[PDB]
Amino acid sequence: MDSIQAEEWYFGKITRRESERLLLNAENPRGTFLVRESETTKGAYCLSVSDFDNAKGLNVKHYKIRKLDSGGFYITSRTQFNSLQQLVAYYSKHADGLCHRLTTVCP
Amino acid sequence: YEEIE
Repeated sequence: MDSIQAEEWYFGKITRRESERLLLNAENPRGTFLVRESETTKGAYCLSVSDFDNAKGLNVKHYKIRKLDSGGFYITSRTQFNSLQQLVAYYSKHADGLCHRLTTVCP
Repeated sequence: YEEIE
């Protein structure tokens, strides 16, 4: 039943303006992310995240999710996954030098 | 985009 079409972190194909408008919300907590379809990439996805600093405000970091033509995914040349979900779990409990461990998803 | 380092 768990289909990537209705994932808790899968909105689908959205514009870039609305994307930054969803993570750049004073109500969104620092750590909110969202996986959508590759708008500028090809046959790939894009995991975005939200961050907050005590100097300027909250910014939005975009982490394009790569995809191995063999059948895998990875946003860095060191860890690989067999499903966009696995990549969201590892980065959800281990920033691994990311902007912030995933804590919430986009509503 | 950013890079994991």
